[PDB]
Amino acid sequence: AHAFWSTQPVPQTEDETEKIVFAGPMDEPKTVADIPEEPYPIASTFEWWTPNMEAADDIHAIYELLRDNYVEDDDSMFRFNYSEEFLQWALCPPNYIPDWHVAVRRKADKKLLAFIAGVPVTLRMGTPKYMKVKAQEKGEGEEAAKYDEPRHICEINFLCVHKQLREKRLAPILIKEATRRVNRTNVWQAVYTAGVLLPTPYASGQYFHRSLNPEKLVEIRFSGIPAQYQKFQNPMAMLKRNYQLPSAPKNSGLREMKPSDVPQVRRILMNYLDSFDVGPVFSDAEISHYLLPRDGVVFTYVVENDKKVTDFFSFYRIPSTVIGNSNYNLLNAAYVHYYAATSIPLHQLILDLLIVAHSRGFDVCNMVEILDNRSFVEQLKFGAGDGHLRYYFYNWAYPKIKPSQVALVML
Ligand SMILES: CCCCCCCCCCCCCC(=O)SCCNC(=O)CCNC(=O)[C@H](O)C(C)(C)COP(=O)(O)OP(=O)(O)OC[C@H]1O[C@@H](n2cnc3c(N)ncnc32)[C@H](O)[C@@H]1OP(=O)(O)O
Ligand SMILES: CN1CCC(CCCCc2ccc(S(=O)(=O)Nc3c(N4CCCC4)ccc4ncccc34)cc2)CC1
Repeated sequence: AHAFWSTQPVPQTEDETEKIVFAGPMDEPKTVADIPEEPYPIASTFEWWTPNMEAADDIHAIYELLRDNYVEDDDSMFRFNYSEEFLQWALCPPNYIPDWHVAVRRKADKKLLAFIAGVPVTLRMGTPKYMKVKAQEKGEGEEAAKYDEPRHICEINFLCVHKQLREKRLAPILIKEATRRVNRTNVWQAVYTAGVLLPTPYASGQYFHRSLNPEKLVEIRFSGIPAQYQKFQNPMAMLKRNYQLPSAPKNSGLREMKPSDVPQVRRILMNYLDSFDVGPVFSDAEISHYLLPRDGVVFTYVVENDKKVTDFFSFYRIPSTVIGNSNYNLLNAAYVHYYAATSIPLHQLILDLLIVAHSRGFDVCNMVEILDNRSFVEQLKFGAGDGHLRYYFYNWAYPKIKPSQVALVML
């Protein structure tokens, strides 16, 4: 039983999803005027709050809530510690809607107790290529293609209820109130990811990580150990030797991205992302926002040959609190973001990402097996983690697809 999810416009079982052939809406069509004007009722001790993401103190409140109460892994070894600067970046992209950031505070003392964030995204989410094929053989092309145009929808992230308030059914109210504010803007679909299984993903992929600072990494789980390394003499030396990387990028032509690279980066990224079934469409302002280097937050490099950008990669920083281990309390992780390769194999481009991250002091590089991320796992010594990222739509029927048909990176 899902007392909440059974009431929502999502496919209810894997079986139902396995039946889906064309992209399209689940719900009755509705209009903005059908949607309540007033926020969803909540207990009189609580209030709704729309944080001002331009206010340092509002970003700090969100930061603290997530630092202490956001996502942990299954064994509670790590909890994400998104930084304030990271939050301001992720929550405030071009044309963001301040009303879509939704918080619940205790009225008496203004303690933040819960948060959910929506940002706008323009997403391709029409019927996948493999079904557009079944549709032709069968004579139904126009129907299969009806929703091919990129849609301006909502991307949901940072859902978080304070640990003191867990299992009190607060998450459904947050989700209902966000849905109301997005629908009041004449938006009827959302996309979201989670590490938990809910009804019902259209895709799921494993996490993969690449050790950059193995001495620290093995210590968090906790020398001896790894099992396979004990079996010889200088095991720490063998671990360091296995994961060592060059001090400097190998690709001549590599350099940090600059504002004048925006058009070229936009073009080579959009030609690449277009090949996938689900993927975002970015304007120049969105490329500038999500890809231009920002200290501590997002790191982007291009390969430039004869003043032409031919390849690029990006990664962003999310440190995690290390939970029990006393010595090291933060793990500095670099996450593979968007990239495009036209002049060199993908593994050669991403080796430079690992070199740069390592040189900048990151301990590990992490990613999900979306995009073409599988194509460099073995050669660059990534290993599968224990997590799986599931992709979801709200109010959108969508066939099941492989994660290598997904091009949307969620922060
Ligand atoms: C058109 C616009 C639409 C916009 C909205 C689109 C939908 C957006 C949907 C949100 C996408 C978020 C994307 C991310 O940010 S995924 C990251 C989510 N955050 C965390 O994991 C942080 C740590 N955990 C918590 O803060 C809480 O445990 C949360 C908040 C997750 C649950 O709070 P709590 O543990 O106190 O439980 P409750 O008693 O209040 O509520 C229980 C109900 O909640 C359902 N539940 C549990 N986990 C999730 C989850 N990750 N997504 C959606 N639903 C979830 C659960 O199945 C149950 O429903 P049902 O089984 O009874 O039916
Ligand atoms: C948009 N948005 C929504 C929330 C979604 C939930 C997170 C998915 C769960 C989820 C994410 C990732 C993993 S993991 O297998 O990579 N383990 C973790 C690692 N590594 C493990 C060993 C090397 C470093 C390092 C740091 C971590 N920090 C926190 C949690 C796990 C972490 C395991 C589980 C993530 C993305």
